[PDB]
Amino acid sequence: SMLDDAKARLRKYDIGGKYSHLPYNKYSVLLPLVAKEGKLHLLFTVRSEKLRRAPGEVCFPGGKRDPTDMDDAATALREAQEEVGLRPHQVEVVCCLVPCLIDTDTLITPFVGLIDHNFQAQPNPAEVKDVFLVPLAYFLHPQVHDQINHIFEYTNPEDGVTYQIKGMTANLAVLVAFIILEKKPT
Ligand SMILES: Cc1cccc(CC(=O)Nc2cccnc2)c1
Repeated sequence: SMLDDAKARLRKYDIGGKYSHLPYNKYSVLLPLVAKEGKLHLLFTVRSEKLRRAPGEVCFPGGKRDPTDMDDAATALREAQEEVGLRPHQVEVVCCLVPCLIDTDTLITPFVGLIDHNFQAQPNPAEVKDVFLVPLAYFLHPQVHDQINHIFEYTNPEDGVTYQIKGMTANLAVLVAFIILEKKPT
């Protein structure tokens, strides 16, 4: 099946806990895969305009590890619940992708999660201004604007709203799309 095929592909790229004990300032992100209308989508947030870091930017759910977290995956799931109301029974964490090093002292660990079809986002407005889906296939043929660095513009055909997706968030989206969608019979 589509979902079994995605999980099988993803597992081949799982680094697991290899980098998890290293003494960094630690953050995790959840790359949430949603199946709608027979296709996979990624779920993104738009960060509230009131956050100090990166107000109004498109981001995956996630945040800083805290002492309660059993592991880095727990961080991602805790933060996703806080930001968009995703409950743990509503997500299957399939793998841990390559971590992202930033600022010389920070390591961001991305986890891919399969999201239950009955999940409906409840954006927490103190953290998230919007939640939206993008089809995973978009990231194979994105609409690129050069601001010099590359920015994706995605327009939701449901409402005509355009989102800008940049940086680590854009990079990770492409990676997930390659992993899951490369070399597939039609
Ligand atoms: C791509 C990336 C880079 C750095 C940190 C994060 C996690 C995060 O802060 N997510 C978040 C927070 C609040 C609202 N929406 C999303 C993600």
